[PDB]
Amino acid sequence: NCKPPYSFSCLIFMAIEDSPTKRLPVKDIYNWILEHFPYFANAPTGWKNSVRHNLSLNKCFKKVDGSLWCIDPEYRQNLIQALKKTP
Amino acid sequence: CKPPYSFSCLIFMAIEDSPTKRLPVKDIYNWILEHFPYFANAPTGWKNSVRHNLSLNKCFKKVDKKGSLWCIDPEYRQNLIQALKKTPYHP
DNA sequence: ATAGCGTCTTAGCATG
DNA sequence: TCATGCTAAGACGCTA
Ligand SMILES: [Mg+2]
Ligand SMILES: [Mg+2]
Repeated sequence: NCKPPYSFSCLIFMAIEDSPTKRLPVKDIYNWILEHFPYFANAPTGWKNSVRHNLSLNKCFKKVDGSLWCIDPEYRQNLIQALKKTP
Repeated sequence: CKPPYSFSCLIFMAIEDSPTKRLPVKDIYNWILEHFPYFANAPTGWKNSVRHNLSLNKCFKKVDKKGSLWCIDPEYRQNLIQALKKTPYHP
């Protein structure tokens, strides 16, 4: 139960990159976060809301053509480096 | 890249250009978009930096009338003027 | 979606 | 040389 130094942008990024189809709906993004980080079981209930806000307004996440989310090809490398610059 | 005006200068020029010297945050977006077309297709984070500058800077006071109106604190105004006449351009 | 305030990094300058 | 502090600035994120 560590504290993840990554933002919710990097947690969503790693969950989608670990999927077989490189895409996930908002449900499995929750389940991937709880598994690899049991920290969010003791966190306040609003943690699921903050990842939807990031999923919706971040330039790095788009929907494919309960829909499915994926990584945007333009700002993809912005996320790989955002995970190398995390404190 | 970014226009040569700082976010504090962009907010100051938008409020002073209004008849009541008071604006909500949505109207500040509309003034900057029409006077600077770069932000129409810019990354969406620029609106976040606008609201961040309003809450952080002491020279921007919150006033009441759904958000709230924003104005320029009078006792911090001519300090902001001299800072903007000393460095009028900041890319 | 919006509005308020936040975290993080960077930079020049500055003091120990 | 170094560390530490100050100040403004902004890209980007969180919460209600
Ligand atoms: Mg999005
Ligand atoms: Mg203020």
